[PDB]
Amino acid sequence: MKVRASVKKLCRNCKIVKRDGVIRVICSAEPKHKQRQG
Amino acid sequence: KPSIVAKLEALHERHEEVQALLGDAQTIADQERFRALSREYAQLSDVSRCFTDWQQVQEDIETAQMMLDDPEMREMAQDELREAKEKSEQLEQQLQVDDERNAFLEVRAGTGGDEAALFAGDLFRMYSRYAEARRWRVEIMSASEGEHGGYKEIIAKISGDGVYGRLKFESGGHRVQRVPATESQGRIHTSACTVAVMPELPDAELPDINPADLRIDTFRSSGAGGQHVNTTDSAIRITHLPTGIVVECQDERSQHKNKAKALSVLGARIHAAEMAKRQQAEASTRRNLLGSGDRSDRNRTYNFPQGRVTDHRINLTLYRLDEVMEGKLDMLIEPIIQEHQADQLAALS
Amino acid sequence: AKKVQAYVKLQVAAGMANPSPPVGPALGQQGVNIMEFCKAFNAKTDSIEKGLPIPVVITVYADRSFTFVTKTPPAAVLLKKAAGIKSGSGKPNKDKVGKISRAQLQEIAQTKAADMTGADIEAMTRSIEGTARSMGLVVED
RNA sequence: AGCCAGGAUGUUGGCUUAGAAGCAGCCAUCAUUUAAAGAAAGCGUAAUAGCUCACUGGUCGAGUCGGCCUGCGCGGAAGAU
Ligand SMILES: [Mg+2]
Ligand SMILES: [Mg+2]
Ligand SMILES: [Mg+2]
Ligand SMILES: [Zn+2]
Repeated sequence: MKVRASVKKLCRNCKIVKRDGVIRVICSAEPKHKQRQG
Repeated sequence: KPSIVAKLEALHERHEEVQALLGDAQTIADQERFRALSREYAQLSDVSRCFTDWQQVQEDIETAQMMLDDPEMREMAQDELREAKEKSEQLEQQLQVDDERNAFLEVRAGTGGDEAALFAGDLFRMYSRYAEARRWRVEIMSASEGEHGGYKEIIAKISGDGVYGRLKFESGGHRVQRVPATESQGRIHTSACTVAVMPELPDAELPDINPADLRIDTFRSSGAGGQHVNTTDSAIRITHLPTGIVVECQDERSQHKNKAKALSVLGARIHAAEMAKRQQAEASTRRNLLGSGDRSDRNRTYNFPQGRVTDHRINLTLYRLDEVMEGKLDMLIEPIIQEHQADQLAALS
Repeated sequence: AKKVQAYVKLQVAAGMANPSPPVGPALGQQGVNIMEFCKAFNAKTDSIEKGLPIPVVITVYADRSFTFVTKTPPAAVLLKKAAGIKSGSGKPNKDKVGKISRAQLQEIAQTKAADMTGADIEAMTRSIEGTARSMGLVVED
């Protein structure tokens, strides 16, 4: 997990999901692409 | 071909062992050996096709021999002459398959005294003529004259193409045997001169004052300052992490001034520590290139009474001293390279 | 039909066995023998010419016995001795590599008309010249 | 958007280099069969291979797809009795 003030899509598998009032990125291909806004 | 023929003949089988190791599948799991084979594919397929041409010439030589009763001498005479010509052409074209920059030529007097200075002047004139008949520029960086004749020590800078590739074999000592000009009797005397050849290098001096690798401490100073000096951080200390050089300053009452001048001192005294290293490196290199001119360690001898010049590295003597002293020393430096390069391809193991 | 298993068409001109990297480790990683190409592969090379770059199927099993079927030389190397140019482009618009007559290509297309797909023979001309334009080959009117 | 099917042909290209083949970097970016398919957008080889996408056919079957201007909110947001 990488925590940064600007989460963005990096590949074509990345998805934007808002869980519990937090915006975060997850993709099913590259585990290095998961990130949350903080 | 003294041994390059033997070098290739021993290595000609390696030109097939590389192919053998190509198709074994035991050198394919790794990469280094296969890379070596691919780079050394049998005499480099361009030169390999050249070798096929030479073998066609050799096969043409092989025929037209088993018949008699004909005055046939001239055609196979010219045929074998052409074969030798193309053989030497193959030699040079596969020997062609770095350090080609300006040079510093330094020559000084060895044993002999004034006669050594005279011979140094003559030798420098020879090199200057060889350079001027090459479209090269020679400039006298420094001179120390020799009282009667030439120079105690002349150092000049030669600018051109491939200068160091041709002049790098002139280092060492040169011996001269002749009747000197500073001699009342007719006695023959032996003297020596010492010659060094150097390349030129970039001399960047990067001020690594990059603060990403500095450790800085601020603290109180010591002395007579009353109540202000106690409660203030007016002393600075900077350590440069890559080199371990430490400098501190507390001379003034202002932290900013101390930091500025301490940083300046750090820069100066980190630049000196590199200039000294470069100086000692170049001095050491000059020392082991120069030798100690004492007419016992030498590379070539000039006998004026016999008009002969001999080279002891390759054991080659010639009777063309006058043409050499007028600046046609090319015939001396061609064979040496011929030997020297012949070892560069051999040292691949 | 069995699809590609262990064979990729890649090797130098058919002229001889030439036990070089293009042939040795082309099969060395897959098996068989390097020297075998002088008898079976080169049986038909005496028919055509010495120095024709053609790709040959190198189907090899785990049995280390291989069968080979060739094809026509690729159009790039095909129109080299027929065009007199040994080099090729890479800057075919800044300059050009030579000249070629339009009539010189269709009379060799029937060699490749069997293994190339198209409505008729004349259709093969357009495919080559479009490729030929990439080599800087200027059509001679 | 899903769900089935296809997703083709001479570049083993000179151009660089040992090896570069759509996918390392220098140019060009045509043509054929076709309903479609890029002389290659992505993953993947020392080099091949191999793996997706575009695009095109069948079921489904009612809506669906992105910019512009604006109101109020979300994160970015850590200190000492
Ligand atoms: Mg939770
Ligand atoms: Mg005082
Ligand atoms: Mg806010
Ligand atoms: Zn992703």
